[PDB]
Amino acid sequence: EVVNMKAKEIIEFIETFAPKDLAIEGDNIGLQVGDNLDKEIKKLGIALDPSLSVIKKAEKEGVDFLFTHHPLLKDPIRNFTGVIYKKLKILMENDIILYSAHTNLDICKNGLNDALAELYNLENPKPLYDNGLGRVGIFKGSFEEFLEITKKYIHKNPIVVKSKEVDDNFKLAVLSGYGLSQSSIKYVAEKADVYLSGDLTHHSKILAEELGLVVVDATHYSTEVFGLKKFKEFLSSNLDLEIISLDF
Amino acid sequence: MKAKEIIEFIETFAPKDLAIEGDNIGLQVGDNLDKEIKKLGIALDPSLSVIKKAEKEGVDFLFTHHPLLKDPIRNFTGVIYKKLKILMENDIILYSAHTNLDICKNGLNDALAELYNLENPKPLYDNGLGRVGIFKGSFEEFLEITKKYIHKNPIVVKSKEVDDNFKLAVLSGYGLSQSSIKYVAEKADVYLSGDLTHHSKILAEELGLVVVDATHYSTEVFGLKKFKEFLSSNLDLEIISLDF
Amino acid sequence: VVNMKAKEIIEFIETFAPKDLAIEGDNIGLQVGDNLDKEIKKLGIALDPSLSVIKKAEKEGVDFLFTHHPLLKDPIRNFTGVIYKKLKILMENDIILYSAHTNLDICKNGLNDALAELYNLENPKPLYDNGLGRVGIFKGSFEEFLEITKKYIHKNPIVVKSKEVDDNFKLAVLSGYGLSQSSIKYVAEKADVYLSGDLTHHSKILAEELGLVVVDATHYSTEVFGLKKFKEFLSSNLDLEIISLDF
Amino acid sequence: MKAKEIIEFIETFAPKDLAIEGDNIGLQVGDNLDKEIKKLGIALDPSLSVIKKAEKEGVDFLFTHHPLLKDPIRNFTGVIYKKLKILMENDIILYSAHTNLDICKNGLNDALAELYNLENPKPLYDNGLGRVGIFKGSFEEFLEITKKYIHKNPIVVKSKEVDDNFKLAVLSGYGLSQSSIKYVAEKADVYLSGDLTHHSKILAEELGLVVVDATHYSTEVFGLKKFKEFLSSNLDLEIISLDF
Amino acid sequence: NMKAKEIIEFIETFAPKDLAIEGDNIGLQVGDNLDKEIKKLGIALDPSLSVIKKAEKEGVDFLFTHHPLLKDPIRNFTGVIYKKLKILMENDIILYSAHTNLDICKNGLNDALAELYNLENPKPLYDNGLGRVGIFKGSFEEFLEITKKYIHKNPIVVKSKEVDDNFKLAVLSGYGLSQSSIKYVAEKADVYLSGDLTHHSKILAEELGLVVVDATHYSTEVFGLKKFKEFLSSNLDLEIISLDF
Amino acid sequence: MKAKEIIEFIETFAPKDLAIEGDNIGLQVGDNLDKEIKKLGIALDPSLSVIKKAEKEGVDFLFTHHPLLKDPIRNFTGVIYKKLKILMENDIILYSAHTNLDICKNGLNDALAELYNLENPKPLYDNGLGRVGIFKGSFEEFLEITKKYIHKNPIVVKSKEVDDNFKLAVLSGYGLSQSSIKYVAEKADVYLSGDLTHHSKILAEELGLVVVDATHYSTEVFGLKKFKEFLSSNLDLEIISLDF
Ligand SMILES: [Fe+2]
Ligand SMILES: [Fe+2]
Ligand SMILES: [Fe+2]
Ligand SMILES: [Fe+2]
Ligand SMILES: [Fe+2]
Ligand SMILES: [Fe+2]
Repeated sequence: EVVNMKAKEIIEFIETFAPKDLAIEGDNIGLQVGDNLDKEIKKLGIALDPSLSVIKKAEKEGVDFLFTHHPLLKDPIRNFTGVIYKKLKILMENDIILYSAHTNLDICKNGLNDALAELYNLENPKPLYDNGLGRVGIFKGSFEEFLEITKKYIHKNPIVVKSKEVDDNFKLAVLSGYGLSQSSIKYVAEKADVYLSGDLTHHSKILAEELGLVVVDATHYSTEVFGLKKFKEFLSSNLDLEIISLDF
Repeated sequence: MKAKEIIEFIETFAPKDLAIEGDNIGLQVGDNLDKEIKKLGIALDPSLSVIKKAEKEGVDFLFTHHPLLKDPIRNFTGVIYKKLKILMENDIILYSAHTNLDICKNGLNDALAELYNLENPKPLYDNGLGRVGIFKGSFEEFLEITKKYIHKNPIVVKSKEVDDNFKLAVLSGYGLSQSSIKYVAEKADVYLSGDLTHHSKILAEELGLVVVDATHYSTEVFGLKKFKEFLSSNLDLEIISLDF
Repeated sequence: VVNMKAKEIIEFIETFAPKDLAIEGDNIGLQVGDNLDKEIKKLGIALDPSLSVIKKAEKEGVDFLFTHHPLLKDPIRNFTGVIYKKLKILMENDIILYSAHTNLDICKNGLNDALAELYNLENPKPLYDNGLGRVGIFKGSFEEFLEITKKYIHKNPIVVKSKEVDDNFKLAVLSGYGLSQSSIKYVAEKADVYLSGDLTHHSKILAEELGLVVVDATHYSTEVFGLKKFKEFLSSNLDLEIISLDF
Repeated sequence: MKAKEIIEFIETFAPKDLAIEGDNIGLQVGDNLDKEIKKLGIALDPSLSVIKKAEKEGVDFLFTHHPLLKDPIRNFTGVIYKKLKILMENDIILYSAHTNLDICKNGLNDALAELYNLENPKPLYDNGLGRVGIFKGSFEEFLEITKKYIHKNPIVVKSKEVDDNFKLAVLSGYGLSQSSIKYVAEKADVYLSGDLTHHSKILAEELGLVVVDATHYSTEVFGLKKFKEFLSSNLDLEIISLDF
Repeated sequence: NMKAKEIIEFIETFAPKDLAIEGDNIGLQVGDNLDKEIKKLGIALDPSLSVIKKAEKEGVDFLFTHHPLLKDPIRNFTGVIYKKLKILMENDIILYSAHTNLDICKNGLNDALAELYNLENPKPLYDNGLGRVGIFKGSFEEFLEITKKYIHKNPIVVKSKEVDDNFKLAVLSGYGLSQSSIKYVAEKADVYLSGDLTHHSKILAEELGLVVVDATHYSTEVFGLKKFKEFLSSNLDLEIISLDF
Repeated sequence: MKAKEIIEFIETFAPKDLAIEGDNIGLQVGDNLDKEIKKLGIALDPSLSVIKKAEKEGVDFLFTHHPLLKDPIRNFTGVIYKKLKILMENDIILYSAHTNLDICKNGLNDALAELYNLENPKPLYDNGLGRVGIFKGSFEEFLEITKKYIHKNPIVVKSKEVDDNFKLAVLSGYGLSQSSIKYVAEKADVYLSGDLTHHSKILAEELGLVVVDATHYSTEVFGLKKFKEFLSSNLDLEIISLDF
């Protein structure tokens, strides 16, 4: 039986899986665009980004509730022109609800970071940061086995900054999305031998090389979508509601 | 005519660089400025009911004196959702001239200064806000003009007696903050503006500045009506007012 | 009827309205004064430490001047004009000036409680986290609420009738200036009717959009109501001549 | 020649007041600038491996494009300790020209502009960073030049089709921040720079700005080689490159 | 008799208020009516309590001080500041200050020092106009002797290096010996004459080889303030006394 | 002994979490802490001449009371260059216990308190800085103690007469800021500290607080000598003093 749900029921279910208070300070989570949460929902769409093409695709596929991992806006605005105008207009004239679980989806049990920790079967995993982001533990295997898993399940040509030789049973840190800032490299260099994340840039590569931290950039997109598919299939398994993905 | 032409006409009258630092002037809501405009609506406030009225009257371009938002947001729920939904669904352009319309020649403050026929008028503040000059008449005559053209029942804080030919300061809108009262007490005998509150009243009494609160609304709408008729004289376009 | 030392008056007042109830940054306590052993024959109560109030205190032989509002919110480092004239009257007459501001707003039976008890609010709770204001159910009609306002607070209150109000509605009260834009947004989530003072245009417009009915009974009157209660509380307990200056 | 003479030559080419606000340009590590210099080393980064190589090759004056530290410190441990110790015990001078070398005439951004032979080039930002102008040719010809001279396999974010004689913006190093994307989208059809990340890619696609990431390293090293060759041509001094 | 506002325009002609550095609390400290007639003007370095007590005792009407009454703003009046204001207000004594505008102006406190040492072709030491620097045409010992004879009998000398004749001398009246000041002046001079030396600044001067002479905050200012006092006495028909010097 | 063992011993005496907020305590300069230590040097200040003397005397672990840098830097030239070059090329560890050594039991302030035999001593400030208590004797006896054990000719600001059995506050180093004078005036009759300047002197006189400046150096070196003898008594290690 596939059935219609009210928006508020979907939201309460998502927030049971990924409570809002797990979100780190200042993260723009929750209702992005919407008014009435009693709205009946026929079709739930899941996306990584609330991009313009995702929102156009939501309109085309008759999506009533659009879930995105990333918030619509990180920085507040007071004028509505260009792209943000095009996006809000499509959402508002179609009364499409836009809702986000961001770092709360990263941090929660079986969330985006746990999905990575489980894929690599990390021994005794711990949160990588104090705020609960990322996971770290021992990878029980060779660097090459880790690489093959990375290539088979996450991304084919990952960038490897092979700063040093890596022995079997090494400490592996994972962080879905963008974990490769300079300050993150410095912090993680103390906690792990290998750091798997996304969005490598030049100064961070150089730093990783100086510190002997092996960094694997399997992209921002892929390291999050892996967990986001698990999330989608979790929702499909529990809600009798048509659910589609839009940018994955 | 097209929206960008209405906008260039307004910005010729009241240039954007006249706005004080940080004022959210210009385009509030809109994308295509080549859009043809049949009906222009003028409002003091971009309130929910004003926006509902614009939609109802087939307004294509909504001009307001106050910006839609002072403080930036990153979620769209409740009232702002309702306002944006009406504007966006109908492609109604929302555009504002705020302090640039206060400050410019023949703008809202010049309108008050001209109503009272101020002798040798000067900007009240360095940034160009407000006007001050001599009111060539008695206090009571100043009051009669106020009641006849701006507001029938102004609040008068009669901190001292006012002799004929006094210095009168005007500031359309909200000019009655505590720091304004202190500043204007040095420059004028009588201060005509809006939105008086308790502490500013006490302060004016202490300083001996006579303050006349003819309301925020009326002291702006007077000049805003002049602006509307100016637009009507120059633009071949249906132009209506929505909250005045 | 007898004379008291200033510090005895201060201790009685701070027993009623403890300083630690004051919100962050509030300039409460001693405003102007040195020696607190000074004997006090006449205590004067005022809402504002205005220039005319201070002149009246001098004229009536007030030794201890209590005001609800602090003399200064913003600190200064030059003493001219009005503040010069005021300090000179206080110092030349050695008049002690002391204030209870938000600690008097927040304390039990203080300015906000006075309003809550006046409207007989059912199960009142603090309106804001810092303890400012009160909110609860008004057991009656909107009309009965307005009459109480007109009978006890202010004759012609401004009413922003943003929506219809049914009997037994949620009423929020806040003595003084509670009508800022951010207050309207916050209180709109908590009550049907908001009674406070000092309404200005943008707040009025905002209240209308949110459906919050706003009643402006003025800054002065919504505080003086409780300030009269305070004055009577002092008179019942202190053997001392006590007058009011701006009410 | 003395270190101060090398410094004066570089600063004549790329004056320090051209550096943007807060940029840590000039002398990074050094004391005596009267010291005579036998071997000058040029590097993009003052990395630990670059500094070690400098010692091994007997470099006494080490020039880098990037400053040693952006953020100030007050403790000396770990990597920064190893770097300072090698520089200090060997009295190797470390000197940087950063954004002043990006902005100056024939500096890193001009070199890109000249490579693409931009028609009527202007600075991309007000502060002088980047260049923008017309590429007199097809997008494919533009790609071919990029592949031959800068990076064999650039990432192309093909947000839209690009017509011949399009507007090309170049910015050596990292010019692909989100605010940079939004800004450059109004000035150019194609944005050539380095260090593309996910949110910026998405933004570029939404805006129709075609972005070509030829890497941070390669888009700087191209001009840094021209700078090296200019030094070699004018200074009677051994000059080597260390990380390129 | 002359009015208070006339004394103020006279002082401000000598030392214009726009010369004061950003944020300096110069001008009218305590007072209302400036049409007030003034019989007796008192000059002081500090508006201290005892200076203000002395002002009342001597019938001073206009109290001029180099230092402002308050640097940091207040919003309560108790203890010492209550006592100072009470004396000024019940006696209607006007309190007025010229602070850095008096340090910086032509023939002001820093120029007074520069002239004492006959500095060859002097320039302002800081961009904002504070201090003076130039060549002292003589030996270090001759410089010390002038210091001992005219400013302070026994200055603290931090002798960080030997000093050759015809050296560069920087002077700054009052407190010029902060750590950031030592670093700055070390680039500009061989010898630094000022007041209020403390331990970290002393160490820093030794490291940089900057010779520092602390002839005290008080003396390096009172020297010029006496010249200022005689300047007023020569031009104003008015009884003028000094209170803490 | 290894460097880390010396550090663990010092931190047992003066725990790092006792330091006031932001105080730059701990490792200033050093990399390898398993290093065995040949000679420990103690200094008040990590000055240039102190560090030179350490090199000359073969000190490999240099302890100072004052941190090397309070304000972080990002360029390394002049004096700081000369200092780091010596520490780094000789691999000399530089470590500081600053306010944690001021506050800890038998630390610098306790040493003063015990010297004057303060009756029933308390911390002067909430954060644990300084000590205050009753001096069981005359002002003159206090002065005689000050002259014999701390500094001959201390500067005395004799703001009022001092009766026997007065309250004495002590603070090793710089305790004579204006806000400290105001604070201590409420708590003691006499304030013993260092680094007096003019405005503080005037302020003390206004408040009637008697202030004795026995100098920054000496009021700390007294306790620092006790600390040195404590280390010498407990560690099988050569220990010398460098600036005292
Ligand atoms: Fe992400
Ligand atoms: Fe307005
Ligand atoms: Fe109030
Ligand atoms: Fe770069
Ligand atoms: Fe001074
Ligand atoms: Fe110290």
